[PDB]
Amino acid sequence: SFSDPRFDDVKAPVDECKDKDMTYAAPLFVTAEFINNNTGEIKSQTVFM
Amino acid sequence: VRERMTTQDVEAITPQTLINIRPVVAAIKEFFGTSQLSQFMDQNNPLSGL
Amino acid sequence: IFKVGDTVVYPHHGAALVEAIETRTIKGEQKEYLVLKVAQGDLTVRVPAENAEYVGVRDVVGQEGLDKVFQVLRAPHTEEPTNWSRRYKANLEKLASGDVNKVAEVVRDLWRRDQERGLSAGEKRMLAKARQILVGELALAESTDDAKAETILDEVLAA
Repeated sequence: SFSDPRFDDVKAPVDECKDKDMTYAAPLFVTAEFINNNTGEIKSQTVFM
Repeated sequence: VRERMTTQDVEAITPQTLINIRPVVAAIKEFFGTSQLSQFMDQNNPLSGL
Repeated sequence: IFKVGDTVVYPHHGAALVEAIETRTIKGEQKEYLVLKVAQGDLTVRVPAENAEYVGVRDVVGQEGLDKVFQVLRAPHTEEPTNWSRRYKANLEKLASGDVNKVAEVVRDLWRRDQERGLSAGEKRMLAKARQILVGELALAESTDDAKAETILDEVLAA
């Protein structure tokens, strides 16, 4: 089960991206949690979406 | 995920293991490039942009 | 037996630092979870202390396990099934068992084989993961100096 999207800063400013032909991006981060039903655990990570 | 979660072994997987983000990033890129709605932004005055 | 500030080995993710004993009760039962994090994938795992040993949490081993896996690491006449896929499935199950002596057997077998031949990318990644978690346990057991544990590991591998 996922949770809580999050944004970092942009990887590059606007004019730099417009020069170097990079797309104006920003990284997602989703706090993904896995549960096991039979034994019972949580697996809280930070998946780069 | 559900193709992967059933197949791989239990108490070895992790959310980094189960998640392939490649369809998500490929889906957003194939929307932004190459869709009939994400248009090449027409500007030859400020008004046409607006 | 688990307390805050302990160092414990969780399979198959190597070393694990406990953080606290989570008192999250659920289904009307005081499920004494314990937040327990690793350093590899930065994942925090909460297992209840009742079935902690049932999932197979395991304390670190001292000098007896140290020279025990040194002896098993030094142990000659390493044999294998001739089919490489049978070999890979065998050491895969041995690595998934999480037993430290099985881990030592796997890394000494794969190091003895690629040290003789130079094996594979799949066997290479196998050796990398197994060596990583064994180095993590040996840095816990010698209580410090993961790089020094790596160097003394490569020392005892040549014997």
